[PDB]
Amino acid sequence: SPGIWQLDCTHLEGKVILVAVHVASGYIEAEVIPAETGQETAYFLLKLAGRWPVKTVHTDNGSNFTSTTVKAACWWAGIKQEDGGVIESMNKELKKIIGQVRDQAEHLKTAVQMAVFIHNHKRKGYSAGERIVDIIATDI
Amino acid sequence: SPGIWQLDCTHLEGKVILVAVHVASGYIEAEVIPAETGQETAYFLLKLAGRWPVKTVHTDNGSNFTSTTVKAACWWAGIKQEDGGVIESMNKELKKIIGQVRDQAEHLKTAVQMAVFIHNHKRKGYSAGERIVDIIATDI
Ligand SMILES: Cc1cccc(Cl)c1CN1CCc2cc(-c3cnc(C)c([C@H](OC(C)(C)C)C(=O)O)c3N3CCC(C)(C)CC3)ccc2C1
Ligand SMILES: Cc1cccc(Cl)c1CN1CCc2cc(-c3cnc(C)c([C@H](OC(C)(C)C)C(=O)O)c3N3CCC(C)(C)CC3)ccc2C1
Repeated sequence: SPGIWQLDCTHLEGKVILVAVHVASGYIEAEVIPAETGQETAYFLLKLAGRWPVKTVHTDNGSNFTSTTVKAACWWAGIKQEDGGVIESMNKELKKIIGQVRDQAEHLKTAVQMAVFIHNHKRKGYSAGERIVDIIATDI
Repeated sequence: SPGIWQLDCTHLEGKVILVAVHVASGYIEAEVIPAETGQETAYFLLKLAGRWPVKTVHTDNGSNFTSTTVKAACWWAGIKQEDGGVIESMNKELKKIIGQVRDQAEHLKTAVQMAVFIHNHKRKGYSAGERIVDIIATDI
């Protein structure tokens, strides 16, 4: 459980928001990209795996599953690539927060990182950031 | 100790590598940018604070300390901004790893994220990624 992540892709303002969700905690990382490609997904995953112990990634669709560039990044980073309700509720919630901060941010990416911050800090009493750290520390 | 980070800036291939070091563990996050500006530093810090519990940032120079954009990001993210050997050895080590992977990466940013990964996973027996998680979990 501690090493399992789910990728998730959603659209906003003509751009794409790529999200990784740590399944057991609900903790997220996200980035704005112009469109989802294999190279963007591969790079996102390389970043994620250098920061957290990513063992398994449930890819968000069959194109990223099939992408040899994504496969190369999973190979490089030691990630097991696998296939994929709660995430749909996650996308609506992320878009909700983005709308609440949109007035504070000129750039979409700034608003998206504000929403990542608010999501990971929200208490509902532990936060997702506390849960992911607690879950991984007990694995150690 | 668990919430203290040090910013660090170094040059390579005509670009800038901006590094945040979790002081107590040696864990790092890094990004390639064209040049260090207040807006790039502010954005980097917003990202960092949504992912880890950043309480205090020792800024890397007086321009980022003074930057009202950096101050605004620290205010937004609840970071105490403060002022600033080991980091110089960190920069040399990061450049060392980047050179070892440079042949595997077309883009500098890819090589930089490979070096972030290798740095955080290296055992020297715990890794920096294990230490930062252990340090923060005990604070909880
Ligand atoms: C709030 C504060 C605290 C302490 C001192 C001072 Cl004196 C201030 C007032 N500041 C004085 C500079 C300043 C710059 C900004 C600012 C300017 N341009 C842009 C592009 C952004 C931002 O993109 C970035 C993230 C910089 C790429 C965006 O996408 O909107 C900015 N940030 C808004 C979001 C933020 C995370 C809060 C950081 C600041 C906003 C507000 C303020 C107001
Ligand atoms: C290694 C492997 C495992 C499983 C299946 C397959 Cl069949 C393969 C072979 N792959 C078959 C596709 C492919 C694409 C690449 C690839 C292509 N273009 C670029 C720009 C990059 C990379 O930028 C990115 C990170 C994609 C923006 C860069 O900066 O160099 C690439 N990555 C090199 C680094 C990586 C983290 C390893 C991920 C792949 C490299 C190697 C391979 C070799």
